[PDB]
Amino acid sequence: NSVKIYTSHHKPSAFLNAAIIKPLHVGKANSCNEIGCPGDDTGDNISFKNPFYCELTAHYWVWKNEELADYVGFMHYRRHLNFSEKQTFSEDTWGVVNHPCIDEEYEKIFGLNEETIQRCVEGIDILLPKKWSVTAAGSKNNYDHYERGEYLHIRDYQAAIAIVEKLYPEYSTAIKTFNDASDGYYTNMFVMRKDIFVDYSEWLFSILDNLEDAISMNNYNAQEKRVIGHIAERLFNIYIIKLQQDGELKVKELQRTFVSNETFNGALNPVFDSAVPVVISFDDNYAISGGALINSIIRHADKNKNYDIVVLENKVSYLNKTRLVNLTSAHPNVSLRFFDVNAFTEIVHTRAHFSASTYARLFIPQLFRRYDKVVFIDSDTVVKADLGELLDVPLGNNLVAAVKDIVMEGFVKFSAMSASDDGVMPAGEYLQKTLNMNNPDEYFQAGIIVFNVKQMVEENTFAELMRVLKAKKYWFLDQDIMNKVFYSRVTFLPLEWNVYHGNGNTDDFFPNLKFATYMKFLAARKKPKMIHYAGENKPWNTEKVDFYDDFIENIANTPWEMEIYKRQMS
Amino acid sequence: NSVKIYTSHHKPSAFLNAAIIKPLHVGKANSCNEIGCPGDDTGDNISFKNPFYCELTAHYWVWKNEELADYVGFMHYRRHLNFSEKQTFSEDTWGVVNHPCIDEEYEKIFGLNEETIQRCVEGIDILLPKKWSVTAAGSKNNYDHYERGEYLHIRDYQAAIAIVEKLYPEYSTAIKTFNDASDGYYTNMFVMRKDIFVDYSEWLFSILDNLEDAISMNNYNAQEKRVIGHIAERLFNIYIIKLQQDGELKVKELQRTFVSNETFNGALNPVFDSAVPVVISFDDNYAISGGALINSIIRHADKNKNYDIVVLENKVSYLNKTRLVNLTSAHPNVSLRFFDVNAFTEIVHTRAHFSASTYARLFIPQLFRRYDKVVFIDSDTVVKADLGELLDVPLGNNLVAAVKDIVMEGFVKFSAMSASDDGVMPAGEYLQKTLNMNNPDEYFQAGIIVFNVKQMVEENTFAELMRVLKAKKYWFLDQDIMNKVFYSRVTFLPLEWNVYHGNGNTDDFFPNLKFATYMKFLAARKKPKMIHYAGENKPWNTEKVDFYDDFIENIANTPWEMEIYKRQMS
Amino acid sequence: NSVKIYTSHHKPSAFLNAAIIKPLHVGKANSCNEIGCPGDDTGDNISFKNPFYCELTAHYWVWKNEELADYVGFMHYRRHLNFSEKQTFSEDTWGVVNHPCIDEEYEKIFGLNEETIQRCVEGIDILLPKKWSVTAAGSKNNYDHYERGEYLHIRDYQAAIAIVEKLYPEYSTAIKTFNDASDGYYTNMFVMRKDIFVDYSEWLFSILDNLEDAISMNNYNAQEKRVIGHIAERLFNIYIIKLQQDGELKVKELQRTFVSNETFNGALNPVFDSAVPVVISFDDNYAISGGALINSIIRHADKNKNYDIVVLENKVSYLNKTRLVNLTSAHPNVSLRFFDVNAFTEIVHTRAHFSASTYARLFIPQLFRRYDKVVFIDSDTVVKADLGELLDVPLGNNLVAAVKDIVMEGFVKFSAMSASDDGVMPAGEYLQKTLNMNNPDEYFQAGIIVFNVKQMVEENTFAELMRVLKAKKYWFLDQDIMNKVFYSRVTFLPLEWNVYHGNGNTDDFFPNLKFATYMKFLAARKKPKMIHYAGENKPWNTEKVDFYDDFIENIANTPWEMEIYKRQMS
Ligand SMILES: [Mg+2]
Ligand SMILES: [Mg+2]
Ligand SMILES: [Mg+2]
Ligand SMILES: [Mg+2]
Repeated sequence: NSVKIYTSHHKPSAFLNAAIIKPLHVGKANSCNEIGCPGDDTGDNISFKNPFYCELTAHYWVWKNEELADYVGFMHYRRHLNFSEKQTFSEDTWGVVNHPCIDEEYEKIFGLNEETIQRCVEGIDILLPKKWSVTAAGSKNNYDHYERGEYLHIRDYQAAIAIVEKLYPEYSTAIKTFNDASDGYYTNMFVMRKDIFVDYSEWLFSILDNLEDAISMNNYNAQEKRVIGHIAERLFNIYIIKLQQDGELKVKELQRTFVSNETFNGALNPVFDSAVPVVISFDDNYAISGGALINSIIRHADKNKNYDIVVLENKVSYLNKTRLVNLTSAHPNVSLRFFDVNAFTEIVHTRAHFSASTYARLFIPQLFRRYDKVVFIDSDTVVKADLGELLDVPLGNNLVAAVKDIVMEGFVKFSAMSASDDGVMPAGEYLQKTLNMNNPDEYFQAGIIVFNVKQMVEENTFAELMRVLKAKKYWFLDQDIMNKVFYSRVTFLPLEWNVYHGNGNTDDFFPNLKFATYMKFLAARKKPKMIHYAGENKPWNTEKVDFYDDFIENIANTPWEMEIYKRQMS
Repeated sequence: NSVKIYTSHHKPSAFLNAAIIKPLHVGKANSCNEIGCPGDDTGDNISFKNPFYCELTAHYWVWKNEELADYVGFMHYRRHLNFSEKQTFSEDTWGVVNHPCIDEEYEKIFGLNEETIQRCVEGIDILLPKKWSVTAAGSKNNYDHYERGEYLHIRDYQAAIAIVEKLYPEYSTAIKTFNDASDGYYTNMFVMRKDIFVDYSEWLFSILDNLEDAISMNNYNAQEKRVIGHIAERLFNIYIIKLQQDGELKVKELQRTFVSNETFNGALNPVFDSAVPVVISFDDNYAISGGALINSIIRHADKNKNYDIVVLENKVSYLNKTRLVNLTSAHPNVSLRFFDVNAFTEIVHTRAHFSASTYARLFIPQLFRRYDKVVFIDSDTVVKADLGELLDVPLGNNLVAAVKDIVMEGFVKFSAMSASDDGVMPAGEYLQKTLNMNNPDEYFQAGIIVFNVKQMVEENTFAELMRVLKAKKYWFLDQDIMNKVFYSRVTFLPLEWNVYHGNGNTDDFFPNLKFATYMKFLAARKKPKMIHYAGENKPWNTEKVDFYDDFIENIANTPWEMEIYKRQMS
Repeated sequence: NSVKIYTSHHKPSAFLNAAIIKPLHVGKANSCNEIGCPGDDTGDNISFKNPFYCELTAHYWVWKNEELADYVGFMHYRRHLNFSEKQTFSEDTWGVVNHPCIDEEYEKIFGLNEETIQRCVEGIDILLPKKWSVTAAGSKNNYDHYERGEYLHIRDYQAAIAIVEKLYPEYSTAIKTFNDASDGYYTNMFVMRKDIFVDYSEWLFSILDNLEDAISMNNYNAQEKRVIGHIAERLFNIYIIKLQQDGELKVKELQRTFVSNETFNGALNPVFDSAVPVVISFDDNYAISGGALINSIIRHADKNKNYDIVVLENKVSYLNKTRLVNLTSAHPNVSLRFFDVNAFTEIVHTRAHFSASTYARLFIPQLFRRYDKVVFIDSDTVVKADLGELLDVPLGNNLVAAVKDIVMEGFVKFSAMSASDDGVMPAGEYLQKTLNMNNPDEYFQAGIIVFNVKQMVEENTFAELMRVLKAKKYWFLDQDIMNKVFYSRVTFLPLEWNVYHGNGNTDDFFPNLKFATYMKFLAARKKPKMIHYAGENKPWNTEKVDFYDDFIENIANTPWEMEIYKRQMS
């Protein structure tokens, strides 16, 4: 006895833990993002039709590409079926059983595990939710319910009915029965036997193929455009009624569940067996900076290495996401994927308000927990060397590798006033008291960090990062949080890997540091391995900036090239 | 007995049918165009001096590079010699025999064939036109005729006379005879014996070489600049008179002909043994679009294939033609040639007025009749794939391969009013009645067409295209003409080969088509093989356009790159 | 007995002739220029610290990288030590012996040769200048002299004293002796024994290493920034006093010299064993033109050849010099070096005023006297071919190879009025009388010249060029000087190697030349090997210029690309 049930996701959303539930990113052919599960857009598929077919694209993809278990099923991502013996849970106005979020109790009480689902499907042909009555909604019957639909047009359903009549004359009585009935299964959520699934699939999609030739939309909006999926809900009933009229059919109606709070529990998988994982975070307004950075990474990439680039994007435009991927198209050793950074607000929480993008670095050990090591780099940078050699630096059981922050070194030396929830104090005292660093001199800059993810997973560093995030607001936000949590667990990278470009004036601050540090800064400027445009004067704005040619070099011959001229003509 | 006579052409112009007449494109080194015959600019040549030497560049090229027949001759492209027995044809005020155009009767009555020319040259040393008298023009003698010339300066002829005297003292009496005579052969049109041709060539060009050192032009205009050719007309007489004074010389004076109506009957020959012939048509204002297209063709070209690109140009600037060829300079497998599209107005005519560029596609089976198959593509496109795979599509005896026009599909479905000489009617009725298409749904788009030229040659499809062009004016011009003539002889290419970019709004028209067609349009947009910027909003104008990066990608790093910025700053 | 003494140079400056004196370009890591000697920036070095360590960078470099002779010494570039027996030369207010310039008498009287220096160091441990008294300057002792220093801060010297005390407790009495003394060796100029040099080096730089950690500058200016070098002058005395207190030490105090007139006598050495030496000259305002030229040279370079490019720069910006070198970074067969052209004013002089850049070509046989042949090219050019084939042209004992000047050919033919110190006369008479050219037609253009340097060295052509430069001012400056001196010693290059772009109007002047010359000009324009943008309308200014695309082609995808748009938007 084998069961495989598929859940349809369109954004980062919690996954069920049972191995028999397979999540699918439906409509992935139209998405530039990853959500942590395979898409419906591999092999023989109709993923691009998801705006119109809805979850039928998952149905189609499983039908054409999956090795079918003895039972094949489909559920929504926040709406599932109750497979447990207790079918007496409190239901509401719509007949659904509500549960706050997807947790271990949710999967236990609703029987969302292999053992409970297997006993529920024992000698049953089809499992599905309870019928819903159209007479309460004011409709006379199921046919009239389609016609009165706010976003429905009966001519589309009439066209589908004629096709069933022509292609399958033996269904005419089943069509009449459903259309004149006052109830039915208004759902695409079911579990049915392998042989019934194949027969229904061949039957349903033969009708839908002809339906595409028989109807034409008339300025349909997003809801009306789902006409195909809406029609398939009626065909589902016509098909079942025909099976019941022919002979036996054992149907088990189950309760429906609803999850009121969306969460995210997934993770990104590596795309190569061995690669240099590079993590960048920016919104649409910094997409130009991210393009130059990614182009700089490609230009200094080792031909014999692979590069797994993941952008934690905050509403980057579809155009910019397309342009960014197009930078990697000619390079099979360079992958670029996008993840909605805003999923981090609902992973383990601080119920105060905070920006997922502002604190994105804190979530690297969780999202990338399947990686051994990962290199984060600020988006306002360009590299002058292979980022892969950062992966070769021996880390031991240190949590991170990073560059010592010489700007903070100046803040401590010159008694710059800090600002946080603990008041206002010199930066040196702030580092010792608030950040609990016995040596404030070990403060590292967060513009480039090699995460020892494997060690963070063993120590559950992520839970500590969240705890520190909850406790108070810090002067330099996640940079302060990571300096506190990673203290005495930091490998120090040479200054060549994080060279400040100096803003408009580089001679005002750095020459007044410790002489040895100033010498290290002067030597690093002469052969940088990464240039950090940290500050107010960005190269995509003024041109009158140190290392400005290094930025232009990587933005020339990209779609952002002509943007820089207008964006610079103040 | 062998005869080879060469005709000098500088633009598309009719060729004589006899195999012994060899057409030459004189001054081809200064031209960017092909006219359908070899140039005077291969091997040892002086083609660039054609503005000054005139037809002497053809003389020089034959002298240095051709295997000389027993008789070598030269004629103009619309002025020839009468080799027939009848030398009594009606002549006019200037002593020329006029004939409307070059046809089969013209070549028959004036003996322009191998048999008649061979009997005319039997025991003759030199054949040439009748002498012309300078006394009727008001001149005292041949010397005075040069001095009184409107665009002549006697100091140039005096310089040439001194050179003949110094280099060839034995010519002094022949110089005096001609200069004091009142008549002579004012022509460069002759047929002479192989040995006389070589001797005259060595003699004439030895003088002209020294003449270049002895004269200097003084702000000469185009007519004055022909001083070398004008002087050679006098030297021709001095040379002949010397031969007659030394001993025997048998001269046969023939009548001159003139062709009052210029036509074109040539064809372009393949430049590779096997290649992908690509035909594009545009004027100078669309040269930027053509550059992006040609660059896109190069960028997606197969290294193991050859590409024979021919641009039917309508007064494209010399600068733009140079820039376009320079796109192919680094690619020995890509050829680019230009042909004046305006020659199509005088090929088989509709004596109404029409634009050669507007109807250029109709003339492809005639100009390219020596090709088996040819791919036409609109100039407002860019390709995303190798155009060579269009040549691999099985055509059978179909006349063309093209993409079904989904815009016309919408016009028929939505009863768009047509406009032609047959009035105003719905597009569906217009397609059935005016275009005689039993199924209006097979209407194909003309933005990319694989011509089965070999089949069109066998069926003489070109004559039918011209007949249909004469009959009436059509709603979509040559697209309608080709849909009518090619009906039921069309292989349908997948929509990926002609993807509309959608202008500024792509959601207004296409979603209201047949649902199956809209799905095909959505799938084709996701991986286009050719992008068609058909419509009002062109990417070289607004930037705010779908597939705009695909156009910029191919115009970047070309001489038109900075043009796009000023042309877009409205 | 072995002696090696090093002199510190920071700009083009005269070198001592004795083989035992080794010149060093100190701080070369911060310079983009060559001055004719090795730098302090190879191997283990601190060259970038030269703004702070001063000549200690030469000391450090010799210590870490040189095979030390029995005696190691250091002198300034215009201040040396008197090694001769006579130590009684007239000294001035500061105790230095002045000499006008570095000549053979200077090296003789002050014993700056191997023989005199060897006898001076016979049984001596350390040689150095006379002590200087701080009491005359108003100081109480050597400690107080540091504190009262205008650009000195005693806290820095106090920090160095504490380090000597901690690291070397045995020096406390030597520290007290020097600090309380009223005199000492305020110098970094010395010669000492090999073993004393190593011990002092390990001692001095161990202190300076710790000093970098113990001090921090406070908005120091250029003079204050030399704190390290200033402190080392005191440590030098502390170290010597300790050696004298421990036991024996034989010290020989020598007189100091000063050279009041700076000269230059060096030469550039080849960087490859075999290469194409290319010499260009421009200031910062023509750096854009030089970038396009150098890029054109790279684009047409033979992969199997090396290219030794030297720019005689006249205050080209640091940014532009960096951008120019960056053009060669991806090309290991192309070297780019810079030399300050202004050193030519002090090589052999005309004590009138003249511009080193205006007459830079005249100095090629002197600066490049170690090359066999050298190709000069104007900066307002782009090449269309490998410059290396100019080196293959047989020169014999001719002094130069160049292109005949057809513009001067027109000036002579049209009696253009010359202008020089000899008055105003037709150009033909000027060429014969002032330039002493029996045939004015052999006048060559100076925009591209192959110098036969080896022949010029044998004939001392440079001395003649200088003599002619002194005598009078010429119409076309160094072009006239070189035409006079190189007359009848010129190999004539084909016109394809120096094609005028024609300014805005090319049809006004050239068609009126000798006809043969005009034909040569028309043929050269059709396939140029070098395009000369000589004149008023430069391609980086107007766009409306012949061969404009040839210039843009080489400036596109460089940092000057966006400069051209603003510089052209008038
Ligand atoms: Mg940053
Ligand atoms: Mg570019
Ligand atoms: Mg078009
Ligand atoms: Mg010049």
